[PDB]
Amino acid sequence: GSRRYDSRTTIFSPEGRLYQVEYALESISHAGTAIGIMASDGIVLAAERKVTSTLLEQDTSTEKLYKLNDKIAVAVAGLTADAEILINTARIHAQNYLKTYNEDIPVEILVRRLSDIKQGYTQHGGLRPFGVSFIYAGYDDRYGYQLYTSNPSGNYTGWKAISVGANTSAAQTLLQMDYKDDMKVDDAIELALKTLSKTTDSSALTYDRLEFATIRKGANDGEVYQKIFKPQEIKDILVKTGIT
Amino acid sequence: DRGVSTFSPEGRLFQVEYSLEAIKLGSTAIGIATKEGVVLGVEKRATSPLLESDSIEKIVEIDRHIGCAMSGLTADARSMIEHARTAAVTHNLYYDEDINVESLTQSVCDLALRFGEGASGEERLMSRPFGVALLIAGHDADDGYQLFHAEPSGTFYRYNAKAIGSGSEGAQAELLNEWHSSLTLKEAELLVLKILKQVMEEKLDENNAQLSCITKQDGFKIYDNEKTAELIKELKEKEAAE
Amino acid sequence: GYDRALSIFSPDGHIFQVEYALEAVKRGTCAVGVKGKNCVVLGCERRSTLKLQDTRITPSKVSKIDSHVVLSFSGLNADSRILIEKARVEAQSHRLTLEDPVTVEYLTRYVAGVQQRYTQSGGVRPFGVSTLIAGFDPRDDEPKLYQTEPSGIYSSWSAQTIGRNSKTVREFLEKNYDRKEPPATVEECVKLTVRSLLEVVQTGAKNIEITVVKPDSDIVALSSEEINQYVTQIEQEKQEQ
Amino acid sequence: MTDRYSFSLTTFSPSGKLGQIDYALTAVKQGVTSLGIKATNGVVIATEKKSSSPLAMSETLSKVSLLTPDIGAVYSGMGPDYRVLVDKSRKVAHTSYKRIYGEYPPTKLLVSEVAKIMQEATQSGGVRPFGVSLLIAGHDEFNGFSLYQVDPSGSYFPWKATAIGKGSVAAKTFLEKRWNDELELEDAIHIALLTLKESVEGEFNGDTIELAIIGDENPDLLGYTGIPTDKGPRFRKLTSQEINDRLEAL
Amino acid sequence: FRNNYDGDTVTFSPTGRLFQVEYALEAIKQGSVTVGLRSNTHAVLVALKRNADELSSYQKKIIKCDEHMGLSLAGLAPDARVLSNYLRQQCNYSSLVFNRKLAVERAGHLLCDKAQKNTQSYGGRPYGVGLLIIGYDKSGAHLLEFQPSGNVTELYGTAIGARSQGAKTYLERTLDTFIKIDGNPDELIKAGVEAISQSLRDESLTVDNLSIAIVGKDTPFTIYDGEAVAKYI
Amino acid sequence: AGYDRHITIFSPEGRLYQVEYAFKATNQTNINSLAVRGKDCTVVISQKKVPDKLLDPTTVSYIFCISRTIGMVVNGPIPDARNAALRAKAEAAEFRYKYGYDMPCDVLAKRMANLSQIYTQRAYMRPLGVILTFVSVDEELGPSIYKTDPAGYYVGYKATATGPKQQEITTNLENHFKKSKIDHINEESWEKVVEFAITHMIDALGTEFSKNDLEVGVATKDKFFTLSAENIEERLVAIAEQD
Amino acid sequence: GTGYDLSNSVFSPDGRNFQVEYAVKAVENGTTSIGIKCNDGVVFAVEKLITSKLLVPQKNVKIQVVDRHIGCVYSGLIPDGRHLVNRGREEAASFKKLYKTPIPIPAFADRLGQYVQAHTLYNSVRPFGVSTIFGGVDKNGAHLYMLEPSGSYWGYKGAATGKGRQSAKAELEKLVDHHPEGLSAREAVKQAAKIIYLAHEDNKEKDFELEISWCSLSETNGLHKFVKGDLLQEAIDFAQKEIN
Amino acid sequence: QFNPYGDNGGTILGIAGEDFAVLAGDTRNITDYSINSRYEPKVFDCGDNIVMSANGFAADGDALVKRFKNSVKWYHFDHNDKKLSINSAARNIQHLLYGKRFFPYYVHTII
Amino acid sequence: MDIILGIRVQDSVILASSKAVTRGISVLKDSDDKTRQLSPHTLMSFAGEAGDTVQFAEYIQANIQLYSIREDYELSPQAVSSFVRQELAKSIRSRRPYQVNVLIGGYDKKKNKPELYQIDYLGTKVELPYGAHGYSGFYTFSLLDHHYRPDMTTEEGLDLLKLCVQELEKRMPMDFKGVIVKIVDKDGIRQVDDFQAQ
Repeated sequence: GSRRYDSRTTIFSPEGRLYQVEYALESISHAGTAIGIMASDGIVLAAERKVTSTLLEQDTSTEKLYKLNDKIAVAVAGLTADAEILINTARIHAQNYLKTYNEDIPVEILVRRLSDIKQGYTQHGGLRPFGVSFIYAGYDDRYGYQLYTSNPSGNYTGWKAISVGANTSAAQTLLQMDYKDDMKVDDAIELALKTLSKTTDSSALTYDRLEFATIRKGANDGEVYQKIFKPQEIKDILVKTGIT
Repeated sequence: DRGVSTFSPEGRLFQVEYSLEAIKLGSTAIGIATKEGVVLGVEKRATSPLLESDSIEKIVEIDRHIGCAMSGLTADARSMIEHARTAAVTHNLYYDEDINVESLTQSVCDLALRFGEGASGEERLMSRPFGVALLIAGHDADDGYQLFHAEPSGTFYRYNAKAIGSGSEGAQAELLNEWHSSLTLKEAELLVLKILKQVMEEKLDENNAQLSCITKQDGFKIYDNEKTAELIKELKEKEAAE
Repeated sequence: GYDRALSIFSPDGHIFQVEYALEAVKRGTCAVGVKGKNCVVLGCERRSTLKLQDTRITPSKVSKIDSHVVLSFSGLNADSRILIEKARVEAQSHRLTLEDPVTVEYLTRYVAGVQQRYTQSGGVRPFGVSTLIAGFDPRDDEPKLYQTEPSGIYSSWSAQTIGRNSKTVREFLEKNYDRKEPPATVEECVKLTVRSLLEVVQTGAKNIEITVVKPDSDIVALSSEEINQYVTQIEQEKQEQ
Repeated sequence: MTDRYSFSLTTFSPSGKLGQIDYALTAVKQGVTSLGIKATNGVVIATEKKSSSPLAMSETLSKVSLLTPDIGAVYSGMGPDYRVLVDKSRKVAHTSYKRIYGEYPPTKLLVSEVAKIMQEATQSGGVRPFGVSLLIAGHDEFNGFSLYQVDPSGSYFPWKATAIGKGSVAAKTFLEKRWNDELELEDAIHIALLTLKESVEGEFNGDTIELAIIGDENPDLLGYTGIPTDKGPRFRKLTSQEINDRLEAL
Repeated sequence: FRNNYDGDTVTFSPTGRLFQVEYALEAIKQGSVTVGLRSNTHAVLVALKRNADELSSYQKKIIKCDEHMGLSLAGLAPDARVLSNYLRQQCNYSSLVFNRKLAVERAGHLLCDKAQKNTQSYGGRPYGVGLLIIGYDKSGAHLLEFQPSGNVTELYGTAIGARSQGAKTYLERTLDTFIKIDGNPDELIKAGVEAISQSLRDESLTVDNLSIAIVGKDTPFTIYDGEAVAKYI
Repeated sequence: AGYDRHITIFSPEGRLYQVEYAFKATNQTNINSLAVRGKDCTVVISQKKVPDKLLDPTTVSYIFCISRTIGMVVNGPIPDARNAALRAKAEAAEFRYKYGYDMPCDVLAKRMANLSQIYTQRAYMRPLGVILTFVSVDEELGPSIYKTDPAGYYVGYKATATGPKQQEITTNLENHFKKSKIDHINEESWEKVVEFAITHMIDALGTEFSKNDLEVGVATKDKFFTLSAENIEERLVAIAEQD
Repeated sequence: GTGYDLSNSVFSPDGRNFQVEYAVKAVENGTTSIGIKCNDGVVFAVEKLITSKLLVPQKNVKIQVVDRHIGCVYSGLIPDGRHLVNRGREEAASFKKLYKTPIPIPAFADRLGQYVQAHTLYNSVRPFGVSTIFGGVDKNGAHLYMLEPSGSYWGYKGAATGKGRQSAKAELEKLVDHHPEGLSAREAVKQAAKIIYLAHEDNKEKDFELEISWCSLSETNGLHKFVKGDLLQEAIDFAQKEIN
Repeated sequence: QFNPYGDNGGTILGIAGEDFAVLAGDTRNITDYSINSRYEPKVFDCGDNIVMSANGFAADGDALVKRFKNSVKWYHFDHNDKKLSINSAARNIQHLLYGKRFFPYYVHTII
Repeated sequence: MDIILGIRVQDSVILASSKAVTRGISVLKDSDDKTRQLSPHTLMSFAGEAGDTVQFAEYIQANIQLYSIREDYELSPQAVSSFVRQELAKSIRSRRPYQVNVLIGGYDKKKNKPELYQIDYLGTKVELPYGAHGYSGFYTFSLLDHHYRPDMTTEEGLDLLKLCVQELEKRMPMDFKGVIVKIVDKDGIRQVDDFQAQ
């Protein structure tokens, strides 16, 4: 029969761990690092592009920062193709919610749903899990600025600052070292770049190897604005923060 | 790997035999059938003093004339009890009468072999056999008082007395000598209480053991602790009497 | 389509996948529940593998199933959500059809059935979760505390604990809980719960969360201070000797 | 009967690798070299027509395929896998876009569709990943010209120029030396021919090389006149003769 | 060897054997003995009911399928229930749709076919029970032997189960004798009990241990147990 | 791990052993066949071998009339060959019904190649151990030869050969065309093209043939047909009066 | 490596399907059965081993009819044989229902052929454990066929399978050479009775029962019928005579 | 349009005595103004000492009786040949009839 | 039909609903409460087809209570009305549509303002200062158009409703057996047990 070739992607190890989830996380640990930092006046998302070339078209590229909503965005660490599958369904759940209640979806509701999808691939169906970890940065009128994280297991948690991908142990220690509750978006932007700068497995930290985004509530307006920095914009903020 | 409905070289179904092993590890359950009714007793076997012993339900009512005791992976018996209760009530709705104890048993046993990953015979959607055995006891106009042993093998035997669970081999040997066609309900009660006391790791009392019976007149009843405590006291006295 | 039997019997009569599901529970953060004479308290511990979390938004360990019943657990977090959602849905269904909220035993029996079902259904693995369900039956003042495990087995406890080092805290409760005189007060009941956790939490004011449930849907979670206060008064009970 | 392989055939190994994807990539490496170069007013994609026998009629086998009138594709790896992928890509461009909006999809979105199809063969039950890497070149009003690479995992990335297959490493290096953001289409074609020559062992002419471009609108390839807004396809496969003409200026 | 080719019924061994089927057959041998024989006017089924404890009953081994047909089982009881139930439906269908009693030979063909399906498809398992079918139809008395392999054979008499070889040799000897016991049921049964006692060893057939069934010319398939079989012990 | 050789998933080298072993099965019949294009016809030659004397020679064939205009010769076991023939016939008939015109040889070839590609990618389906050669005189393309294999690959040929001694037939044909400088047999009658076909079959295999050692299929405008023992004998005689 | 013979649709390194080959073994271990094509029909005959005196004589018929003009006999696992004929019968009824005319033997053969070939395409099924000799008379003559577990089949002048297939084939080949003009239905029957008696030597240990059937345009009107009574005994003797 | 029902006439009578009971019916079967048969039994012995008649549309009446007889047969099979009591048969017939609540057996039945 | 009225004043929303339940020739009940509380600050009144009416109301009630527990938050009145409109908009194109009309009166604790929504069985939703379903609007809208003021107090609103009910009791042919009145504001939902003569 077929049973012979079934890897059994959803079983417990004798220690009560889920093989595939653990192996997927291992996979993620080799993915370009992504960082999330929440400030009093906004959220910062920064990620390092894994592998690049002179010929790679960076202006048209996006492999780590995705807009889910006009108020929610995610930073990706893992298989990009897997990520897009989840991002697309997340974008759809947001609109279903909007059409049903005529209100933008609260950030956690959307994160929980996506995490539930992931959890499913963990308990039934016999399929491999998604090799993806997300950092969600969003804003709603119940909790304001929020930062969340979800991984292959389907578990999610909220943070003030956090990282996913490669060298999170190192990156986390650095963040825990310089983070301060009363930080400001600009402070956070700088902290993010410094952290990546020290954990990079590459020579230097140039703009062509970064993606940057911020969710702020532009004082001169009253609404929330997501900004996905452009190559030149990253290059600038990179010189300013003293990294040239 | 290997199919869940594979035959051993000796002509036995692996999953069923392994199932029987789990049942041996279960709490003891005993049943005695007499011309005055059938008694069903079980070992509560709580795992900690903080566990409220009366929340342990190993003896349940199927219908007014049928009761049953379980041994093994007890969580597995819930759907079996459910099926049984539905079967009995359904029979009454269709025939305006009580379901015969044997028919009720045969119906429960029909679920037994309904397991596998795609067995060509119908739609047996159950990944493994039940890991619990049951003693179905009751009364009906045609065959009077009856005691049945329903196993995960789908086979059910009728007994005059039967013990299942960890102390079964020992307890069964005891029932062999003690049982006779003229036992009174009271004798059966003490007799069940005595055998449970012998095979139980703990000192039998009205909290870690439970009795019940079913009689044509009052149907199935679970003895409350006080009633059992007295019977226990009465047993100790007759024993110390010689 | 996928219906492989993942939970089957082994030669010695064990279902390893259910067995390993328990190992996942032993790995989860500790949870405890003790019933007083007029209330039930639920305490859980907070991991520290990583600290820099946003406590406001990070999912708490105790969840309300209905306004009079709560559920805590030890094990896979992702798994618990599935059971929590099903329990909540069932709670509303029961109210809609019976015109009465669920009893604690009913809600427990439901969650337990879902767990049992996942142990003998093709294509699915058992839940790596054990739960503590507490509350008060509608129009009743008698406290209720039940526990469920991966196999689907359940029962009520005067007090119980699950998760890592629950062996330790259970002992504490076994030699510190008198059924003769249960914590006659919300305060002394909350104290006994924090005491039992301190046996394993190792100084963790922010690593210990309590939730008090009283009759008639009176449920509330304590704040760091309120708890920190209990801790403080307890360390003195020791030093004062 | 009935496909009973409802479980993944690609799974994570203790190291975090997805074996089947790696192996698929290995198959791509053994494939004949193919490349793409983006110019300021066009894009070129080319590959070698590795005739498997002199009796075979190489024309009856196009490695360079038109997906939409402004998008074309080429590949490296398993030709059969590519062939079905082209059938599916041509279809999704319709079912998921033209039938909805009445216009052809922009290059990035069709690439996204193709990529999804490939990602699914990496996780769906009972299948193996596609053993190919594609290079899609196209043009759309709001994005201009573009060039993308899609790998067996379903991941894709935009390029200014790149190569895949057998001698990709060498070819990429050679492209980095000659590429600049001011190349005209003819320059790119020329550069393409030079890069491809290093990868070809035997004969190098318009009968052994296959090349297509995404450039200006060919109103002559439309088939009808009468609608001002319809100017013709931008995709055009070069003829054997057109290739040879340019090989003399090599 | 064997171990690599007996994991399921969809696998042939290098010599062309089907072990799962063979293992199923082994369940029959382990089953209690039962005998079947016929004259030209009747067909009889004699089966030794086995008991678990001395406090247990002696499991029924004979099931009536219709007024003119019935069988005896040896092996997995549940499988016998499934198969006899199927036979009951087929007999029923024949009556309701064609107002025709099902031919014993037709029943045999149906059973063979139902069992065969459970030996060529993945996921299923062969039936682990043997059956002896007796009946009286438009061509007289009939006795059939059903094996899980799907092989069904018509005989004058036979036996299946443990030590069945005893009764079988006896009947293969007594043949010319019993085949002529027409018009006399008691004799046919007695001959049946004599063939079965040829497979005893452990004990001797008692009252709550013997089970007999008969069918024929003017006798609807009926089952005798206990007191009713006393006059044959 | 070692199962990457039982079902169709990649091996660490990026190979599909089942497809490879399927190619191996194509030679099981130890038969060789070749096809050539005439000026306005397409001929296919295939060895015929009837070992058992108890066989009815008339029922032993590896050539099939797929449609009124398409012929197919199979190199591989007969059961897989007949499976392929039935599918191709159904496909050809359906195409006509849905699109209003006869399915072209190359299109049917692509269709069968795609089906093959599927067995290559889905685990529950095994590849067919056969190589299919399709021929016809397409209304748009003229004489056509298109062949498909267990890999889902397919292409058009000027001429082609398949079987154990495929290489020898191929080089022989290659040589003839390097010489003629044209991509077909410049003969007006199919009878002469059949003769050419058989002549080179003989040269390449270095063997003589009787009328019952060959099997021939011919495709002309609006019709594909197989030759009889006698039609063939008449062919063998003609070639004899030249050597 | 190895293990190519554990799953049904797997190609071994030399391009074989071992499970089909093992099925063949089940066939060679079976009773011998044959078929002889005559000038206007076909004859079928088979060996029926008498396990004991208990088997009612003449009762356990093995030859089967499909529709009203086709005869089928097989060697191997009998139940697999019946299964294949049941399909054949549905296949025949379906053909007649749509086309009105009873199914031509060649057409019928491919129907059985495709079905058996189908059982060598998946590992969820097992190949057929029988070789089948069948045939009959139709619009243009009589046809004899033999189908192997691989789905392979061809038209035959004479055919045999089972334990004594060699003896039979030997005997059959003799008849072919000594009768280029064609045997008659009457003659083929006797000849058949003999070939079976002869071929019975490879199993001379057990006693047996002969079974014959035929379909002749002149002797049965093109309908399949069993050889019974006088005509049967006559052939039995013709055999018993030439066995000495 | 096709009418799935018809009327075969007939009349039936059931009277219960202290220790006996009778079920009578004429034997005439009709269609409109024609007689289909002067003798077509309409009251049947269904075994277990139960007689039944389903009068009205004969096709429906036959189907019902036939279904109930088959019901008695299986009652025996499924409950160790227990005798089906008249009250149990009644409840059983109720379910047979209500099963076609939305496409009724057009008959008046008496046992 | 029954009487279903709604009025949104300065700091609350009031819903008046007839108490009669008539079936054919007889008035079976004269104390029927045609309302369901969806959440502490959201009330829904309803009228329409005999069984659909309550089944629908309770179904919505169940869904909103489930949302409240899951999110431990109370959906805004606008969100709840959108959920209800979509349920009815699906229903109208289903096999057997819910023939129920509703008024949703809720106090938005975030905006600190009362809100009244009128939605018919087709899924037609509109937000109004006051509304009704059935013939009720025909007799009462001219009165509301006249006396209505955005700054009215709950007390003034009750007086305006009383006037409407009196017009309904004078000109309407059916005896709807008075109305039950409920107020929804920042403190929840309460019933005016005294309207039988206010």
